[PDB]
Amino acid sequence: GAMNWTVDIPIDQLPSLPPLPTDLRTRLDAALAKPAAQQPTWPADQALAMRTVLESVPPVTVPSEIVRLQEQLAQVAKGEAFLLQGGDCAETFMDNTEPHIRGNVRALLQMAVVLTYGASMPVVKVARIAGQYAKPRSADIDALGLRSYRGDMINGFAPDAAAREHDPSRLVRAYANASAAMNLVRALTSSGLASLHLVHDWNREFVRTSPAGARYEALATEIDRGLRFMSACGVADRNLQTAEIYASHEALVLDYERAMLRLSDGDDGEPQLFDLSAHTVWIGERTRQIDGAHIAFAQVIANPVGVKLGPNMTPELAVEYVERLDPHNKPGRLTLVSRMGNHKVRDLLPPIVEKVQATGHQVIWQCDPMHGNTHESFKTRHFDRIVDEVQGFFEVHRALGTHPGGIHVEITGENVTECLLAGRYETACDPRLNTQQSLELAFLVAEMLRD
Amino acid sequence: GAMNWTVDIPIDQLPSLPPLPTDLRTRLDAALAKPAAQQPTWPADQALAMRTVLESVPPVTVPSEIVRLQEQLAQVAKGEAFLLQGGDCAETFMDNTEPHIRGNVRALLQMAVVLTYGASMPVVKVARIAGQYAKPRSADIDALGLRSYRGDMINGFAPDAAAREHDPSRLVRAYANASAAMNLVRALTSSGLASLHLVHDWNREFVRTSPAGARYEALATEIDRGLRFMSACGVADRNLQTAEIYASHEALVLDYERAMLRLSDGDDGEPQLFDLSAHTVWIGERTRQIDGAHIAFAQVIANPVGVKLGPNMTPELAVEYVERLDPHNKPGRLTLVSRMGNHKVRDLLPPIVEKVQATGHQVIWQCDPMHGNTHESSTGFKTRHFDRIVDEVQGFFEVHRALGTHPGGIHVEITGENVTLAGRYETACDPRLNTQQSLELAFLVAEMLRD
Ligand SMILES: [Mn+2]
Ligand SMILES: [Mn+2]
Repeated sequence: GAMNWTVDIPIDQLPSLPPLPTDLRTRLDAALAKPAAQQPTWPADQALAMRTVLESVPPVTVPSEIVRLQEQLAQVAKGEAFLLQGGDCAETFMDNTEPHIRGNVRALLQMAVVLTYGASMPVVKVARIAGQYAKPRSADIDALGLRSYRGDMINGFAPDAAAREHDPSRLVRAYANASAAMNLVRALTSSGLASLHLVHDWNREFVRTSPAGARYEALATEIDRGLRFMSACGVADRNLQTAEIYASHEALVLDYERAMLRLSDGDDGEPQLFDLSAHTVWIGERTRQIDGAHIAFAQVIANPVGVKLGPNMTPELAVEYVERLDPHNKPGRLTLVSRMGNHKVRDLLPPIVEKVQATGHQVIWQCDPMHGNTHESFKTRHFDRIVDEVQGFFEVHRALGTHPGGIHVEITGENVTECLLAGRYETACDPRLNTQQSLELAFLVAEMLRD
Repeated sequence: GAMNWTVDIPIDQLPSLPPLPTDLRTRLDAALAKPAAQQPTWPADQALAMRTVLESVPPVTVPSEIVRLQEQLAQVAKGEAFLLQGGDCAETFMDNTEPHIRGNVRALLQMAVVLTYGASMPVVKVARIAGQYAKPRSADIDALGLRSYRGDMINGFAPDAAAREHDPSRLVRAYANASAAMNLVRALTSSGLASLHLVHDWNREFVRTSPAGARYEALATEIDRGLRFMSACGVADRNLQTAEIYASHEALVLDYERAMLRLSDGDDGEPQLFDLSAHTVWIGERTRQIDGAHIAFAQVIANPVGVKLGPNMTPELAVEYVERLDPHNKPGRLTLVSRMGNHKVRDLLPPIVEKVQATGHQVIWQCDPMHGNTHESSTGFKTRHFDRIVDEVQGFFEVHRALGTHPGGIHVEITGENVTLAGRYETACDPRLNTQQSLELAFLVAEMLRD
């Protein structure tokens, strides 16, 4: 109650949920019985109580949006669209506010106009938002001797032991934060925030008040003339696609993902399991065990999925991911997310690309220039290394004649640090690019797209 | 806990955003110094703490949707559109589920297409949803000798004393539920659920399987032919609209409404206070004291508002509402909601309408045939006669026809489930018309609209 600073929710006399088709039950249980890395260590009975609450809430997303996303991603996979994915490294309940969310929505719309122009093709916009509340860790004890912070879905950022304990009630606070943020992203994307003219006036402000501004002025002016041309031709906002921003996060906490599963109706074909906590999810580098629960869970859901591929990836293993995760040969169903470091991508990526291409499957190739790039000191990342990874990624694909399909970026609408610091280091986890650096990267990637 | 079948969800105490401007807060404080009827009895310190939580959460609606609704309501006020408002008498946390929300959304869209055809003008769709969690009560002790149930925002439905205490942790729980429901209504209304052709196929199934189906066959077939005609003229899905369903509830719990106040960004007109817990709200019969806090709160917010007018209403008091609540003469800013009873509306409404018309202001005249037509059945249950409901609407139309004024809308309490007289009594409050009856009523009101 208010006196205890808690919301009390009775679980009993809640039930009556329709059973899954027998095969889906069997497969889902088989998937979840496999070993699972990076899971919270909280009690099974408390976890179950939280899942029962979540099994009956309104979903974050609906199946029809997910099949629409799959159709748009199929275009990307065929070389006819580009994927922009970006947002907070880790969302926090603390920053889950209208200014912060609007900041991320705007930054992503800004980047998308620039990339659409540079690419001369549609850009699919996927935010890391409305559920990016869990993060894997190498070590279970951090530099201070505390149990590691694993994101607000699991424990608290505060540096004391009680705050670090794994708290299954965070599954429910994660959901409430997620749907509040998704609700606002839907409102914002059908407001005037999404009109291209407005979005690009922001980019022109960036060009004035920026040290590298002169570098980007020509392209910003070219884009502005392209937009004014559109209107001169009689194209008004009403004659356009309303902005669609999709929600994604790493599918890490299987207690959360399984509780957000819903069965589709009879208007696809056969009923299918959709993870309705997001439109698309990805499986990270530490949870991608080929026979682990995460890959297997991914095989059971209908959502598009991604898999992060680090420097230790082989062509053979990459092909096994494709055959397990895209077994019906559905373009767009699978994204392979390269995160290799700028010093390694030119050498390690081509043989992987060649092998997968040879299978006849059409994956999206997406560059994650964040997580292969890092250095000692504050966790931080050089902008030039990030740019250079995306650059080498484009070189790999140009040489093979394959599609450089997208980028996956960690960013904020906030004027933060990390780009070389103590001034406003604000992240709950990894170094982002601030507003400015994100935008600068879009411009630079637009140039690689024109080339 | 484990012994209890209850889970306690901690409410995160998070950093506050900047406060609302001092001048608007000074105005609000003066308004809320007025006495307020029907308020929860929870302590001021708990109420304050809960409000503070809610001052920084993402809003449920945004200012631009509210100004859009205002524009569409101005059309209603001018006799060029029709207002449909409907949904649960009281939403509960327990029934705030995908199936129940989808069923109410469908019912409203179904009713809307029938009334649009009958009216030959646009219908504005306002759901009683995403916040209808508080009800007034005439006594504080119910028939079981317990403190009265006042809605899930205030206390619990369960017939036990602990549940009936007023706990302002329910403010936060209400917010999370409202957000999640609004999220789902946005998703549903840009899915194929919204498609006119799909919607009316439900209407045709209703005609096939209902008794007295043959009474509505002709209009249903007529409407079908109207849709096939527009499709034959090349009109496809995307030339129509996106379905817009707005959220409304009674502004009852001022701690909730005031915590949800936000300042607009000033990119439109100048910055002002909007209640972003909903698009529009109304003030009920028990809380409309001309000098009370509810009417004063309504003066300060930019949202469109309604006031329920019962049988004791005088033409002079009605004019006072117009002067307080539409001082600037903005058509459709105020809706006067007539709930007189079917035996009283023909006599009591005309002098109210005449006097208000004489002001020069353009209110929306909306008929609420529910809260004047309640009784209790011989077999215990609180009920309402369908025929009496129809006749009040009938009477409301006759008053407007005779005056040359616009019968502007209906306000109805309904569900998408097949509810009843002891078989399926499930409301938590007043007897909703079921799916079928609310639909049937739309057919009947369409015929009154054609006349
Ligand atoms: Mn990261
Ligand atoms: Mn009622």
